[PDB]
Formats: sequence, C-alpha cells, structure tokens
Amino acid sequence: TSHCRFYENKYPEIDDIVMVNVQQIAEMGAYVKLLEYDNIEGMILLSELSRRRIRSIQKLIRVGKNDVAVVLRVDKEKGYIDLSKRRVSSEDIIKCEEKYQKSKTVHSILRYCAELEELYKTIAWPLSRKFGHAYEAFKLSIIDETVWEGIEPPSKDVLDELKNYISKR
Amino acid sequence: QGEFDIVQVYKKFLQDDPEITMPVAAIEALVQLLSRSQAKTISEFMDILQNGSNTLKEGVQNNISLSAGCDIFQRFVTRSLHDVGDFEQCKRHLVENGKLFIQRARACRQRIAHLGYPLIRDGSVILTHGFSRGVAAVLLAAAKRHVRFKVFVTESRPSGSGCLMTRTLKNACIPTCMVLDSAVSFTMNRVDLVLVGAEGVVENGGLINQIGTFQLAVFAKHAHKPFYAVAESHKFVRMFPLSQYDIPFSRPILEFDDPSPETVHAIHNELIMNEEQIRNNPTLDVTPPEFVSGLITDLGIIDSKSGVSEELIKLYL
Amino acid sequence: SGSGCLMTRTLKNACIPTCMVLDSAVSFTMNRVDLVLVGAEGVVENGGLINQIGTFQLAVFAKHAHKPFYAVAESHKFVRMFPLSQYDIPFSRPILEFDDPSPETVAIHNELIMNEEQIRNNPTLDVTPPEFVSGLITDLGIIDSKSGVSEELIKLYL
Amino acid sequence: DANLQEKKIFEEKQVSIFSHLDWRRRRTTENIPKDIHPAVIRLGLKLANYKIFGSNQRCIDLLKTFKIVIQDYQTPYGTTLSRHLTTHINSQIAYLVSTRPLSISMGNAIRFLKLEISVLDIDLTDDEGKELLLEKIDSYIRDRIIIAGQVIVQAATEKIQDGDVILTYLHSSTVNDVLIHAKNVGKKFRVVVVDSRPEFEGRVCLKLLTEHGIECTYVMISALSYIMQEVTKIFLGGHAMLSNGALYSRAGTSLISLLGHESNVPVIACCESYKFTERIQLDSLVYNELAPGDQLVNMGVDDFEEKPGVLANWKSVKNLKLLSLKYDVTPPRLITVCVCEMGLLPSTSVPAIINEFKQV
Repeated sequence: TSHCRFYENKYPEIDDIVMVNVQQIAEMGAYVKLLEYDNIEGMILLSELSRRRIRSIQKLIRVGKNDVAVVLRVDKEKGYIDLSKRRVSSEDIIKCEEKYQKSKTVHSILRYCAELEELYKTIAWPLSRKFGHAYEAFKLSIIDETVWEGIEPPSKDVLDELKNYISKR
Repeated sequence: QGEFDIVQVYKKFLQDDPEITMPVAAIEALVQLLSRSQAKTISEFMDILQNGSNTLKEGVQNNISLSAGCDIFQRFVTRSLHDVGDFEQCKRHLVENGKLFIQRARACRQRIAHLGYPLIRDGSVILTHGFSRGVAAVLLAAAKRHVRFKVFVTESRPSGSGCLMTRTLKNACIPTCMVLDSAVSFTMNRVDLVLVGAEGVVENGGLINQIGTFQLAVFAKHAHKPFYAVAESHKFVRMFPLSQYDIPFSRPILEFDDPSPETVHAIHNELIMNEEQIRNNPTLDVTPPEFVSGLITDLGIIDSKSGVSEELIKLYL
Repeated sequence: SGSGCLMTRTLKNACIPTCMVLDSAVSFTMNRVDLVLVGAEGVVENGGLINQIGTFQLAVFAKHAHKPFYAVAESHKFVRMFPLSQYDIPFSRPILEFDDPSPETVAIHNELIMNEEQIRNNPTLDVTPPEFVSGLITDLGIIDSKSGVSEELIKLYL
Repeated sequence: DANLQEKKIFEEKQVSIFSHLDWRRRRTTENIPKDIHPAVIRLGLKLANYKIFGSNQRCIDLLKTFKIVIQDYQTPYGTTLSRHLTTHINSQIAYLVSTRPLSISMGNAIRFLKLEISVLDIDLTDDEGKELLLEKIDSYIRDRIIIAGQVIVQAATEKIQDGDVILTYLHSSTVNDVLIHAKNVGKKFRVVVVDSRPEFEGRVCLKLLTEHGIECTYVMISALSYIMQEVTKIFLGGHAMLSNGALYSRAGTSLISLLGHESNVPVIACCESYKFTERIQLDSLVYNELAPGDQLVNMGVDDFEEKPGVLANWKSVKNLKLLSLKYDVTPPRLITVCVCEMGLLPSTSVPAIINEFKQV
C-alpha cells in the first residue's frame, strides 16, 4: 500500500468533473489519467478536446500539465472512460481545481503517515461521508473533538501523531 | 468467432472482387469490424480500429496506399463525431459516415477517367509505366469515346507489370508497343504525353510509385513533353521525403559484396539478375513535384503542388 | 544485351564489390555514386557517343545529379556520321512499331518479361550528345572539348 | 522637416542601385523627444548597437516593452483608452524605427497589436482594457513564437538522421535550438558552421555548439565549394519567408542554398509563421536594410580593434564607396522545405497560411 485513490468511488459517475493530467496525443484521441482515482486510463476525443486555430494542431502545451474534464461514459468492466473538456462549464472549471488541492492536501497528509488504502476506510471517506468533504471540517478537528463520533482507526498509535499534524494551519 | 481475422474479410473482398484495389478493401473490412461490434464506449471503438488498422497495416508489407487509406479513413470518422444524449448515435454516425467514405472511395476511379480522357487527343501518342488501374480507366474511357491513339508500355522491372498492362489495353483494341526499361529516352521524341499511376502522394506534392517512375519524369522534362500522374485521393500520405531517396525500406537496399581472394575460375534474354540480387534492388522511386505537369485526382486536376498540401491537410482533419 | 550479368563477374574475379542495379533503377542509385564510367561502341563528329541502349539513360541522371560522366573509347571507333537528335542513327531492323488490333477478345514477377519477339522490336543502341559527357578517354589522350574530337577525327580520315 | 525630407528621400532615386535604401540611423539620444518611455529607449539603443539580436528576441523584447508602455500609459480621461493610444504607440515606433528599420518579426506584431486596439469594447474601463491587452500580448508571445519554436525544433529534429553532417550559417538561434535539442536526444551527427564577414556572427554559433559538445567545423563562406562535399543537409533560420516561397534571410543565405542545390543537398528552412509576409520581392535590392560600410574597413579577424584599413577614407575618396547589405532573397527552387509550426510545408505554401489567420 503505497498509492491509493482519493474518493470512495472506484470510478466517477457521469456528469462528474475531475482533474486529469495528459499523457500523450494520438491519431484518435488524447490518452490521459485521472488523478483522483489513482491515474487510471482515459481517452479524450479530438472533437471533444478544446477547440483550435491551427491547420493540424501540434501545440502540445497541454501534453504535460493537469487539465479538467467532465465524464461522458464509463465501462467499469474494461477500464474505458470517455471524457471531454469542450463541454466543461467555464466557471465550474475552477470548482474542480478549488475542490482539488484540498483533496490533494489530504492525500499529502496520509502519504507522509503512510510510508494507506485502509486509512480512508477508517477516517477519510466516512468523514467525507459525515460532513460535506474532508476539508470543510478538518480545520474543526483541531478545534473540536466531537469530530471523531464513530471513529475507529487501527489504534491511536499513529492517529495521535496525526492529531499533532493537523497543526499546519 | 465474433470478428475473425479481418484480413480474411480483407482477403475475401479481393476474391469477391478483383477489380477493386487493396485500399478500398480494408475500408470495406473496417466498416464490417465497426458494424459487427458493440463497444459501449467511444474509447473501445477507436481502440479497436487502431489495432484493427495496425493489424491490416502489419499484415501487408506496410503497403503505402493501404496504410494511407486506413489512416485517412479513421480521421474522417472521428472528425464530426460527437456523443449527444444516447449512445447508439455513435456507432450509427460511424458506420453511416463510414459507409459514405467507401461509396465516395470506390467511385473515385470513375471521376478520374471522366477528367482524364480529354488529355488523350486524336492521334496522340501516350507513354505509361507499368500497370496501373488509374491509367487503364482513362485510356479505356478514351477508346470507348472513339479516339485514335497509340501508347507505349515499359517493361517495368522488377514488377514486370508491363506485359500485363500491355494486354489489358490490347483487349480493348488499342495499339501497344512494349519498351524495355533501358530505352524510354529513345522514344520520348515520338510521344506527345506521359501518363502514369501513383502508389503514393506526399506532402511536397511528390510522387511515390514504381521503381521506374522518376526515370520517365526526367526524360519528359528534358524532352519538353508533359508528365501526368493519376492518383486517388486516399493515397495522400503524411510524409515528407527530403531528397528523392529518403523513403522507408522494408528490406535493406543496394549493398555490396566483400570479395576476398576466391578465383572461382546481340540479344541474350536469358542473362538476367537472379531473384536474390533483384531483391537487393529497390522497388519504388519518388518523383519530385517539379517534374509533374499535373496531378489528376477525384478532387480534380491539381497543378499547384502547393495546394496538394492544402488538399492533403483538408483530409487529415 | 544482358551484359551486366557478365561485367559484374569480370570484376568479382578481381576482388571488386559489385551491386547489379536494374535498368529502371539508376536514378535511385545516383546520390550514392561519385562518378559514372561507360564504354563506347562508336564516337561521332559532334562528339556524340553511340553505345549500348542505356548510356543516355544514365548520362542525363549524371547531369541531373551533378556527378561527372566519363566514357572510354578507342580511336578506331571515331565514325564519320552526324546525328541531329539522339535518334538519328540507321536502323538495321525497323524498330518501335505498333500492333494494329481488331475486335478480337482472346512484388516480384521475374518470369514476366517481353518475348524474344518484342525485344527485337526495341532498339539496340543509343547516342548521348556531348553536353552530357565530362570527358572522353582515348589513346589520343583524355578529350573533352567536343570540338577537339573533330580535329582528331579529321586528323584520322584523310 | 519631413516635408523637406520626403523630397530628399525621393531625390535619392538615381543611378546607384542602392540609392533608395535608407541609410539614416539615430544611434544616440541627442535631441530626443519626450513622448518616449525609458524602456523604449533602452531598446532603441539595443536595436542600434547590439549585433547578435535574433529576429525573435527583438519581437519579444519589443512586446514586453510595449506592455510596460501600456501599463504606465495614462489615458487622458477627457477621452477613452481606445482613441489616443495607437497615436501614443505610433509616436514610439517612429523613434524605434529611426534607430534601426523594423524587422518583419516586429512589423507584423505591431500590425497585429494595432488591431486588438481597434476592436475592444468601450464598456471596459482603462484598467480593464490594459489587463486585456497584456494577456493578448503574452499569448501572442507564447502561441506564435515560443511554442511555435518548440514545435519546429521537434519536427526539424525528426528529419535529422544518424550519420548526418549538417550545415548552418551565421547563428540562427532557432537552428541552434534544433542542433542543441538534437544532441540531447542522442542523434549521432556533426555540424559545419559557415561564417562570413564583417561581423563574424558565426563564431558565436561555434561557441554555443562547442559548449554543448558537438563536433563542428568552421570555414568562411569562400570555402563553400570546398566544404559542401562533406555536407548532407542544410538548415537555415530565416528573417522572413516571402509569399512567393522565397527565403528572406541574411547575406550569404542564397549562396548557401545555391551551392547546396548544385550539390544535391537539401535546404531546410526553419521559420516561424508570424515571420511570413504578403510581401514579394523579385531581387534582393528592392527591399533590404543597410549596414555601416566602415565595418568593412577592419581587415583582420576581429570587429572593433586596431585595423587601420586602407579604405578608412572611403567617405572622402571620390568614386570609392563601400557598402554591405545584410539580407538577401533566395528563390524557392533552392529551398526545398519550410518547417513551420503548422508542420513541414513547401515554401510556396506560405500565403495560404497567411490567409489562414486572416479569417478574423
């Protein structure tokens, strides 16, 4: 257990919006990988990819950075995921990236203490199942103790250490 | 079962119809591979035909026109493709537009003839190289319009397709006269036009065809007689040969011996390079655009050799 | 003539690498070659070069490839004739005639060639004009002016 | 002034085939006007005293400077931003022109910047109009120059083959970034570096490539006939590509191309799209740009040093006048390919790409 996903969902439903870093471009689409789900595969059609103003576009500027896309279809039994960016709501774009880094923030915490997949069962996902999201109340965890209502880690052997790491605010 | 090795379907259409070329076959095969398939995601669809094309592409010895035709076929489908509401529209828009490509594809060789035959003039003298269904159609369409003309034919080593193209014309009651490869120059003064097929059209408006093509083009240039080449649109390839030599080599080409001291101690038609050393010889030459008076396609006749690219760029979406 | 299959042997018996190239593939060969050298079956008043059927075929490529073209000829081959074009030579047999048909329907394919009847219709010889020959190798020396071929030729026939 | 000057600048249409080429240069700040932002002046000096000023870096530094101008611009609030801003900019190029004629990489950039001025909506406030333009410029720099370079570098590197020996001439920072990027991907090759008088712009390409560990050879242009026998490909970065397909680059760029064609080696032209132009020249003398003739006086292998040439009085000697053009026009039939960010195009396909952008 060295790398685990971000949310309870092994796969995201349709109409979900997810941050994703591009891997390569091909004659038929843009092979990508979704960060919030352990970088599983995914393909973005050229037409559904952002519009262009070149004869045959070759500005692979996006080929390395992380972009935001919506989900179109999912086949959980083979791994195929069809996505698109052109349809992504220009304002709802940032709401992903806004709600991204906090998830990235939380994952940064565990990975430090996780050197994992079970810990999300223990605290993360149920808390995000408790409140709206693990971040909207994680600052309260250092100001309150009723947060752990129904919390069962493996032990407080490292949770107590983690409590001391909620300090970084 | 499901979809067997589509090379069979590919190979079947060649036997179900020999009067259709290799490119139009695979396109007729993929549409089937698209039709007899249920993918449920756009990814699986294009993940198939890529493996579908490459398999076909890896099947034949990486034939240009085929590897050309398939790559064009994909980008036509995935161009105006979009997923809206339901999903069957995807497979619908694919095979429907995919079927349309073929319809537009097989009819290309007809458009060419309807545009080519006015090049043939009463009493003119034509020169072609090797066999090429494109040259056939226009030349036949000339005779069927009742015009008088004579044509030469190149022996077309190593393919030897000159003998075949010689026949295919004679059976249409038009004169013939086979010229062996080493004597095209001697005849150019006697000709008024030079027609030839095309196995591949490249970005600089070049002309990839059989080994003897560029041989003719320079002679036509030096003899101030025009040079016309027939090419189907789906042969436009996205490659740019610098010099008239940099082309991919399936084999290694033109190597020498290493003869250490071992002494091993006017028509002679039997004296011929063996099948081993012929394989050492190349099979394709590339004619630069400067030597092409005009490129005749289903898109029309193209003289620019700069609009060849624009038309090509219009193809790969 | 097929004499290519023989010349390659004559070299190999002296430890010389050989690569037989099709008659239809000299163009592809040029950018590799540094110099082309041929024999001569007859030399002409205009400095021409009557030799086998393929000489002018690759004499132009050498021009187009800017590689020098050299030809070897012995003095006892200077002939007193003058062609106006690369075709003005006497034909033993009438060459390059067309069949006259009538409504009668009737990779590598090395075994597919012209019959011994079609070949005899094709020409035997070929003449390269002097602008395509960088120089001429004779016992009289190396000649290149293509007006000095005439002085020497005139020096002979008298 | 310009009323009388325009007659003067026309009276220079006479026997000397260079009589029309404007020679006037402002190399100092003497009698400089006041409408001139500092960062423009610092550029005006660099435009007139630098000598290794790539056609790209000028258009970059020009626009970056223009940003500061527009930022520090204070629109008369008796009007709006749109009106009376190009007029402010127009009075900046007139200085910047007088220090060295506008390149082609600059004019088109200027010709573009003036458009986005004329189109923005008046609803925006000045602090909104500025922040808009600053974006359009920064985009113009990345989309049309930098990224376009990064594409060309890759596409050009593709046609490089192990065992090549390629030839550059007179430091084109584009074609350097290719060779540089060519060694890093492990392509096995070597370089020939053709230089020429007066300002040996080559020996800085030799410096760069050597400092990257590239086999290189150095010969002056008069050694072309001797060295072309080794070369296999020729790479040229141009100042601009004309609409006839011609390559508008520096001096010997033609002889490089010509000699190569007469040795069956290819002339690959690397030039970004925005350097294209609707202009079209039949000779390398209609449109061109002059350099000081005194730079020819220096004999030996150094620019500014102690070489009292035997011509140092040419300005005062009758019937003896030195000159040195610095760009020349090479016909298409020698250039075999233009590698632009739109891909490898035949040089003659330029005006299409121009008309491509003109749909707006």
